[PDB]
Amino acid sequence: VHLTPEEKSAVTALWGKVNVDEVGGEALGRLLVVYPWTQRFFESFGDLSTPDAVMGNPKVKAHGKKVLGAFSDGLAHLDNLKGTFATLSELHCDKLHVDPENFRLLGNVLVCVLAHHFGKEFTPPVQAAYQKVVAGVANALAHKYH
Amino acid sequence: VHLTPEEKSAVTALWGKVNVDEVGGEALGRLLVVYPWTQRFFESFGDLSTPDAVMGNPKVKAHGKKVLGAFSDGLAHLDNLKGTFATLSELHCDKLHVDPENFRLLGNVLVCVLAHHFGKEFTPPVQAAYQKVVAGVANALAHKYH
Amino acid sequence: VLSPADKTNVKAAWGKVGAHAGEYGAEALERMFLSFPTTKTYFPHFDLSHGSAQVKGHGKKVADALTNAVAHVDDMPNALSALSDLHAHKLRVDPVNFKLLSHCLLVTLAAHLPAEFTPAVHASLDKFLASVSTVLTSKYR
Amino acid sequence: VLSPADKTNVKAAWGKVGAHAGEYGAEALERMFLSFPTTKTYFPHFDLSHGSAQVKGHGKKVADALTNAVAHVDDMPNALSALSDLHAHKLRVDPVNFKLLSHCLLVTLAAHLPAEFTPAVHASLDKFLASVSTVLTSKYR
Ligand code: HEM
Ligand code: HEM
Ligand code: HEM
Ligand code: HEM
Ligand SMILES: O=P(O)(O)O[C@H]1[C@H](OP(=O)(O)O)[C@@H](OP(=O)(O)O)[C@H](OP(=O)(O)O)[C@@H](OP(=O)(O)O)[C@H]1OP(=O)(O)O
Repeated sequence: VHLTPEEKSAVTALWGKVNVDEVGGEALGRLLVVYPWTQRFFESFGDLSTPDAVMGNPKVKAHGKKVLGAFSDGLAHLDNLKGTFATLSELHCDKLHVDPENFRLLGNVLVCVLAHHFGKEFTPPVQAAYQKVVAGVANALAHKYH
Repeated sequence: VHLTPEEKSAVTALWGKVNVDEVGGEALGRLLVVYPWTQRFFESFGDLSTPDAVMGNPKVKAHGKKVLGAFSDGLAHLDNLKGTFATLSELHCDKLHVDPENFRLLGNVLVCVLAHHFGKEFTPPVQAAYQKVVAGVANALAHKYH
Repeated sequence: VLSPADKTNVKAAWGKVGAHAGEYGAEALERMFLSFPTTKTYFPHFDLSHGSAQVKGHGKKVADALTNAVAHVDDMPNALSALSDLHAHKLRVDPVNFKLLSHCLLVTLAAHLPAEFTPAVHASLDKFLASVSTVLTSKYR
Repeated sequence: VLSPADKTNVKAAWGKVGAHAGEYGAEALERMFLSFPTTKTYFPHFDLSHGSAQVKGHGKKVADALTNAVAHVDDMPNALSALSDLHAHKLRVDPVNFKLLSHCLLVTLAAHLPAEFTPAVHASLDKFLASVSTVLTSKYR
């Protein structure tokens, strides 16, 4: 991605301050809460009936950190999200049947979680760079769909 | 635009049969009739008050022909949409201020127009190839926006 | 909102569709699967091969539902509430997908009703499908 | 479809914005222009520069229409007809842009009302901006 270096530097720096555990559970929980139809893939997590039920859910929370974990590595390969997510791309496609529109929804949730977290520091320009990242990630993850 | 070769012959084969002049006036007039907010760019074209005012409007027809002619030339450079359309990209951005979403609408209208014209001949796989082409052209046109 | 003309346009084009509705439904779905392959993630359980009976069977179902919305053009929220419930709560199809099928249905009709598929009818039809899609996703959250 | 909780949720959130609403409006615009540069095609006559007086001016107007929608949660259509008219017949902003500006306002709120920007509140505001978007684009065709 057409991340500019001041852009790439901007991403990297905030990212470094991220508690993946927490940001990953928060991101996945908020997705399930704001866009309830995304719950369709997580029936097995249990109870998602309420925002508290969702936010509290340990596996939502454990799947949130694993998803952010994977995201976090892609940030090492910004250069190449595509080859960095190819296998995850096929997986999401061939085994999980996840519509890639979900990746977009998670991306935007993530940006809201980061602003929430970093307030002040998650400036328009830093948001612009992350927007480009989350869009890049969604595209690399959707790339192997067929 | 990464099209199978099988996808570009298909594209190329059909295209071979289009009357650009006429299809260009039809796709542009339909755009303005079906998505009337797109009339915002053509105040100077006169009367777009009704479907016949739009469709038979000689400036709509004349513009339709230049738009499709430009599209028509992109079809010869599938390999390099983005270079092919860069100066048009910048013009639409810097001078005309066209939101690139308009390029996507026109691409869909265009697909409906080819279907209307070719009927049965516009098969599902021929449509899938044109879907990639018009998406490729909208992306090339949106490429230099900033 | 659907104007009187829109409604006239839609009853007219849908009238002509007539007996073919199912076959157009099944073709609209194939078009969709082919042009927007991500829509296939919702039909992992279907035979999505050309001429798949699951597809032919599903196309009629979709075509019947649209015929029913046309039949109740003045009460679609209610005519389709069961299908809104279905899609909201069980299927959970992301909303963007409705636009993709709408578009492939418009293409299908264009491909089959050249004399009817005029600019004004095309305008009415798109507004109709957008209305049906809005109805189907109205209970999502 | 704004539930009772939603409305209470937005009234709350909106309630804490209070005199910073014009500020958050201008910030939300700024974020949109930087994150989604295509949105700038609607403001060629604006000085889109950082802390531009037009951008601040506009931020306020938009912030004031949201406040009004919040006050009239119950009767948006009405509360905002002038504004749907305006956007439908004069501005003619493409409807995809409403999603971008709504996102930028959610991001603006979260960044500033972290306590209050709860998963539930967040869900409520998203639905809220979505229906405002809907109202504003209802008369387009
Ligand atoms: C946005 C970036 C995403 C990344 C980097 C990502 C990454 C991952 C990873 C690393 C796994 C574990 C794969 C495995 O080891 O089996 C996984 C599994 C999974 N993901 Fe994604 N994912 C993303 C988004 C999403 C979204 C938005 C959804 C649906 C709302 C989703 C649905 C799933 C499901 C249902 C599984 C299987 C969970 C299980 O095994 O129970 N993913 N994902
Ligand atoms: C396939 C996509 C398109 C292509 C290849 C295309 C191509 C062209 C060309 C060749 C010109 C003339 C350039 C010049 O004057 O120097 C032009 C002008 C223009 N285009 Fe596009 N265009 C496309 C889509 C659109 C759409 C969808 C809209 C808005 C709905 C639009 C709005 C305009 C306007 C407003 C003008 C200037 C007309 C005038 O006052 O002379 N274009 N375009
Ligand atoms: C306005 C457009 C649509 C109409 C009228 C429609 C109508 C229907 C109908 C009548 C059914 C069968 C429910 C039953 O068993 O009675 C159904 C099921 C279903 N629909 Fe929709 N639908 C639409 C849009 C979509 C879209 C865009 C998608 C995904 C891309 C989708 C995915 C599904 C799936 C996966 C099922 C169940 C199929 C099965 O397991 O048999 N629908 N729909
Ligand atoms: C959240 C939804 C929105 C609200 C509440 C809103 C509200 C408003 C308000 C209050 C005005 C000033 C009207 C007056 O002069 O009295 C306005 C004008 C305007 N809006 Fe919207 N708007 C929204 C979405 C958008 C979007 C998404 C865009 C485009 C990216 C847009 C573009 C414009 C433009 C170009 C003007 C005219 C500005 C000028 O020339 O001064 N609006 N809107
Ligand atoms: O970032 P952009 O300049 O907008 O273009 C990138 C990509 O380039 P990279 O692989 O170098 O990031 C490709 O553009 P071209 O090389 O064809 O110009 C193309 O990706 P595909 O090869 O997968 O098509 C796609 O642009 P578009 O969709 O406009 O064709 C887009 O990739 P992303 O959207 O995944 O960033």
